[PDB]
Amino acid sequence: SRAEDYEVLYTIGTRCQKIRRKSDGKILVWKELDYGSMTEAEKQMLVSEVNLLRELKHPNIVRYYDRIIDRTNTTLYIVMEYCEGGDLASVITKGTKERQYLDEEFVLRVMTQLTLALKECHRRSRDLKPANVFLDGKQNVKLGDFGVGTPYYMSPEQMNRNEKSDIWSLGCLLYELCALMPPFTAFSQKELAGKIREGKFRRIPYRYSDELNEIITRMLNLKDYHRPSVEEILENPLILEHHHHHH
Ligand SMILES: CCc1ccsc1-c1cnc(N)c([C@H]2CC[C@H](C(=O)O)CC2)n1
Ligand SMILES: [Cl-]
Ligand SMILES: [Cl-]
Repeated sequence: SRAEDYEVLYTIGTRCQKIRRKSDGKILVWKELDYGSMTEAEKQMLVSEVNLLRELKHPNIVRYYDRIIDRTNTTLYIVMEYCEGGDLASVITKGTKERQYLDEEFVLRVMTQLTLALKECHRRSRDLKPANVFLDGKQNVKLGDFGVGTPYYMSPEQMNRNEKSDIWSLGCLLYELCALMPPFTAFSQKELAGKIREGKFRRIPYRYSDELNEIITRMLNLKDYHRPSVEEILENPLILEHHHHHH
């Protein structure tokens, strides 16, 4: 459609902005992309890429609504859902500061809702990292598209040379949610690789049940074939109706 149909309220991060649709005042978000300096090839990839985004409809995946071309300032806007809770990275960062651990109930919601997101991605065949996981205003958890640093979540196989690879990464993410730090830490990737191949890490804090520790521990198995599948994860007695998405 057209940018004039929306009013920017303010910038979230750098560009992403919270916006209001004029027709009904609905609160949304858009992402600004300046293609002015792109080749025709880069733009064709962009077109198809954006095309695959409109296809994905799922409660646990950030919903995209529209693409908007402003050829005058060579900007493409991708209009999406507003997730008022922000991203999971900030939640973990915050926890670290106030030295306050997250509730097991929140960890179970994230496990449940991200596992369902993964199942969808696999079916239709995204980076499983805290910075790419978003919270809305009704306790729902949503996977985003994006989709120098140390690769904390790289799996043993995807580090030598797989859907069980996603399970490892989810393990790393839930582990980091609980402990406020990743299972494996190191100053260089080589040292990191060293620690991963060993497959050893601390138990998540004792405030968390043995059942939660067990499942996260399984996801962190060195053998992908010992890691639980999406199906096996959701059969876990920990996971209850209220841990799923609600409108
Ligand atoms: C409180 C708003 C906030 C703070 C940190 S992130 C964030 C927010 C809120 N709603 C959103 N829809 C999003 C995005 C960012 C861009 C993203 C992507 O790269 O595709 C989708 C989710 N962030
Ligand atoms: Cl602490
Ligand atoms: Cl501990």
